[PDB]
Amino acid sequence: GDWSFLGRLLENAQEHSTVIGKVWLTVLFIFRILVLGAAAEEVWGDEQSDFTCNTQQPGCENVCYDRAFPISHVRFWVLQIIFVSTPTLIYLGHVLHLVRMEEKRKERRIAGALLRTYVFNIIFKTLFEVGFIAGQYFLYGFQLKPLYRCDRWPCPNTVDCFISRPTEKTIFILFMLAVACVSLLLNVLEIYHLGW
Amino acid sequence: GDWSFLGRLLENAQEHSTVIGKVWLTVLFIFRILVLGAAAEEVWGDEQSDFTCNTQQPGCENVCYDRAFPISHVRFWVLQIIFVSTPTLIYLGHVLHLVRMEEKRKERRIAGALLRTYVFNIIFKTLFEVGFIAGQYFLYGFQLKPLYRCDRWPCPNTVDCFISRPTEKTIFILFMLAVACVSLLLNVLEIYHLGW
Amino acid sequence: GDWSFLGRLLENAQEHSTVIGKVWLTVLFIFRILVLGAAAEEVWGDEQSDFTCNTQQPGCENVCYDRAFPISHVRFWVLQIIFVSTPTLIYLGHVLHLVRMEEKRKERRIAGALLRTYVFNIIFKTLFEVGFIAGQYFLYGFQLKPLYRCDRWPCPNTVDCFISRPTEKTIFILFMLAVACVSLLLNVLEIYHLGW
Amino acid sequence: GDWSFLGRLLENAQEHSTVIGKVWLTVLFIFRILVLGAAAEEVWGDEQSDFTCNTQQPGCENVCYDRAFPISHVRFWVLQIIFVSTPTLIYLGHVLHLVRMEEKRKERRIAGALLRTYVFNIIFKTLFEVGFIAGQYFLYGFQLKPLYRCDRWPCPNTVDCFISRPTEKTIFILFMLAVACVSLLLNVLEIYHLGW
Amino acid sequence: GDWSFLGRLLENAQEHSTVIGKVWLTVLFIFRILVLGAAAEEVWGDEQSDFTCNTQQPGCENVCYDRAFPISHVRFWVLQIIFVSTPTLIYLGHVLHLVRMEEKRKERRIAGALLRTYVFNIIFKTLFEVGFIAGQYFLYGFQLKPLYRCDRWPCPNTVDCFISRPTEKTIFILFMLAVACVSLLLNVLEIYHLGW
Amino acid sequence: GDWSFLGRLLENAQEHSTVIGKVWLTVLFIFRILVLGAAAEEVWGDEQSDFTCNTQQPGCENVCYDRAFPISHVRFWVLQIIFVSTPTLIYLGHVLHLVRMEEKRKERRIAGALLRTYVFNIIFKTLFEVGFIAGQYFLYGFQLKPLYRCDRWPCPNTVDCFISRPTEKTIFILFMLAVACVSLLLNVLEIYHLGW
Repeated sequence: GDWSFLGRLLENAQEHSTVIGKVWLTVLFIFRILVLGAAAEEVWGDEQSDFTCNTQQPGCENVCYDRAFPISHVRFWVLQIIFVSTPTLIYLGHVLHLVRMEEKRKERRIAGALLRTYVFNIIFKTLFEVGFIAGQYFLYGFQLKPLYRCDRWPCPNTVDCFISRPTEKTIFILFMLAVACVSLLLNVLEIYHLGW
Repeated sequence: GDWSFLGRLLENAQEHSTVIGKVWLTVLFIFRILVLGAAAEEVWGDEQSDFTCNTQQPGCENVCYDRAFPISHVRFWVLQIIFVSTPTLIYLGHVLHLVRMEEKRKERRIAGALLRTYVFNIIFKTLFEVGFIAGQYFLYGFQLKPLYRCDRWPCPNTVDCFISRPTEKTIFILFMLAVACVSLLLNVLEIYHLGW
Repeated sequence: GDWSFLGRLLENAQEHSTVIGKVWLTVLFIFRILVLGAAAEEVWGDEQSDFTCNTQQPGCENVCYDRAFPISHVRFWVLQIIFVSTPTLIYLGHVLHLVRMEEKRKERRIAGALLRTYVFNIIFKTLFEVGFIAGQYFLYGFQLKPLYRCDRWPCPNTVDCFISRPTEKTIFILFMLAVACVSLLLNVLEIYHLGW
Repeated sequence: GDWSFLGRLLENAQEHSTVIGKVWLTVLFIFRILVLGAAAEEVWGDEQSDFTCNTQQPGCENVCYDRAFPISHVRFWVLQIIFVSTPTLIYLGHVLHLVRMEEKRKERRIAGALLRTYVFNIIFKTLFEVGFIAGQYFLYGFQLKPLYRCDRWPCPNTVDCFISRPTEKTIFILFMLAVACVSLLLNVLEIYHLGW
Repeated sequence: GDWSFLGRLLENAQEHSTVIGKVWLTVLFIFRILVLGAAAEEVWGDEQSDFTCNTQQPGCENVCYDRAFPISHVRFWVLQIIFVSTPTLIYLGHVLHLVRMEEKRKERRIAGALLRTYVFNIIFKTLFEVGFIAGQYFLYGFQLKPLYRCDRWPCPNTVDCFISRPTEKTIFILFMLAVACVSLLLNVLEIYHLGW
Repeated sequence: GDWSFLGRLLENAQEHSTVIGKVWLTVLFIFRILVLGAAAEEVWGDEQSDFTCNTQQPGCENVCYDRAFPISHVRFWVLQIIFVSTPTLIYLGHVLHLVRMEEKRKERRIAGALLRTYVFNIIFKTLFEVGFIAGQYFLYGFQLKPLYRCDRWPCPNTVDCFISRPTEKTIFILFMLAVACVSLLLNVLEIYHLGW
């Protein structure tokens, strides 16, 4: 995963953002992207190769892994990172557009319409963070149990399947939840600093 | 996959493009290339190694995987990215050619022929996006089912084969479809902003 | 693991830090991050693939590895690196904030509030280093024995499981402990140089 | 595969090349190098690991894969890329040599000998492209069939072996052929634009 | 293994070092780091996966590999590189400290204390090189034999285990020994050039 | 394998080298380093994993691979590249030393001693290229046969072992031989251009 281009754009957003916004971006880079690439990806590397079911039925392990893990937590976190970054890019684009328009007018910061877009950016960021949190909760909860009981065809009756690294995965699930909640708190602080 | 050179050329196109065009390029970088490299490639990594068939026939799994997946979705998306980028490079080359010709004439933006080429770029982009969408539909549909029934020689009679990660793959198929459709909408908006 | 962004921010902190602080950062880069990426990650690469249990029970090896290693040492060290870096980033952010405020005031180092934040940075760094050391001790100790005895369900009775590379892992555990203790000594020297 | 150095030299050639030459280089970068690294290498990754023969004879699969695939298509394409790039480097070296000689003479573009070398570059490029095309044809054709029949010792009698991903490989074979033919057309256009 | 940061610091040391010191650094980069990353790491890649023991005893191969190879040669060489680099960083830090102090004094090379630190750097470098050489000798010798006889529990009686690539590993062991001895000679030449 | 640092130093040598020397360096970068990293490394990737022997004897495959391949061709080529580069670095160091001495004298190209060192560089380059060629010949010849007959203990009597990819490996052996011989011819041309 090469996050270079998103990083380069979000550092530009850092130049035009509030101090709390700069904190939020630093959290995104260090506590989400960096952890994901240095720690979590490895943890989940053997998610299917080390997933085992007590059965001689061909195809059962495939369908049972798929049912247990419709989307890997790491993929979900990648999507979450991209969506919570997107409004920042929208605001930065509006910034660059107004700067280029100003340069043109000359040939021939946060107030006004730019402040309205900034605050909308903070709102959409908040809603997307909340949505991904709640989706993670309703899909997986905040804990991975070692045992998964599977009755999906072709599996005969109910089969016992065993997860790879349930405890380490639970640790990182809770870590990422905490980081997301810190991000929400930062957004709320941005909207209370702007309000005040 | 190293997209550095294409990125460097498309950022140049960003300098000479319309605001909606800049949005389109940002979508290309963040929602297609970045997702492909950070999420999808991994999902499809074990497409054949985890593909299983209920048979003792040597060679059956090979032919059945090949019939089920004549071209992996990720390869198709790579090709799609390159073709929908190509017209942008054509327009940028015409731009650079006219700039160098202007420098020469001095030694010894979007209107005129450059606007005609820009609009042709938007047209070919649209047609290629549509073509890849329709091709994906007629080849795979927009869903991967866990079970694939295969009767290709040497397989005896009909054999049951099981896909790796059908649900995660379906999620990303639909995600990439949505991103492609957003790109089409952006192209249409470019041609309506230029028209108006 | 791409530590580029954290490195780029901590080199900025190096520009605004004390000489002992510069030593601390150099230790972080060379004796923790570099070792982790060049040596330790490889050592732990086959932590589960080479973990073996004397049993025919499906799922036992999974649960036994998970119980023996709730979180891999390398993941723990990654987290430790990030948390002991975080206060440095806080102090650097306060620095940049005051510099930007000074530039603004002009339009329209370690003393004062900046020295208070610096010393708080050294305090939190110390507490986090100590906390990770003590956590490592209470979780794993400072030695990995080849034999792990496991009675976790589904394992029948008690099962003998064997670790991958116990001795090399012990060497690197003790190396990382020594590096952490050197870091603590450096922090103490920072607070005694500032006191004097 | 790190193509950085060749890229850096060919972009210099881009600075001193004709517009059609610039198109040719862009095709080389985007439709050959980028595809090879982002798509094809992966397709061929399991060329031998997923190659299967219906036999209990030790060593047969090795010799049969070797006979079927004396050189992998991807290696052949790497060589082709390097050889069709080489004349460009020769011309660029002559350019730099004349520029340095001019600087020396001062201390103490395409006409003349430089145009003769340019046209020889286009000729050798054409001949090498044609040679690699014809070699690919006589070695493999333009299609990979799933079944390979092998009678090489130690294989007893004739053995049935099955290819990995024959259809995807055929798609990329034909794609690379088309790209090579487009390159030939571009060379011919360079020599007709220079002639006219 | 990403040696970028250590390289960047040691090139700074190159700017402030003696000609023989520059030779030493070049040897470090080309004959130790580059070889380690381009050749040796691969040789040792399958050190445990290809290590085989003639036994049906679960866990024996694990304990026997661990006893034969308490620390892989490549990890040892990484540590050696870092420790023999460390004094160079100390000297460079003293250099930068004196330069910054000089700039401060202005606001408000090798002689003196800087020469004393340089010579201490050469001394510690020598002692660390010697220590790693002697440690390698007492741990492994300068040759890896194909056969390792193991009686460690759970192995029943004495078991015959076979090493991966003993001869290639011996070649690289002797190569790295020779490079270390060349480094020692260079240090001795530095101290004799400084003495004279 | 990261050749960045050697490349950066050899491009400096390119700035101070003869035109034929520049050709030699370009050959080194494009036809040796680039091929090695983009093509050959992959070919040899499964050298031991796909090496098979017709035996039930534990340890025989290990010893037989080791006897057949005491050092992999790719490792040998890496060493060859480094040694044939080394004299270039020596000459470049002498160049930089004289330039720094000139700057010092001012404070307080190829003729003279610099030409003597240049010609010695060409001589050592030639001798090392010849030595590696002859060593490759006496060790492996210029062809890898599929069958290797092995009688090394523990193998009972004589065992038949089969090589991975003998034909592709032979192709690349002959390619690298041809490239080395071209390099020798270039050296001879350097010494005849200097002589004349």
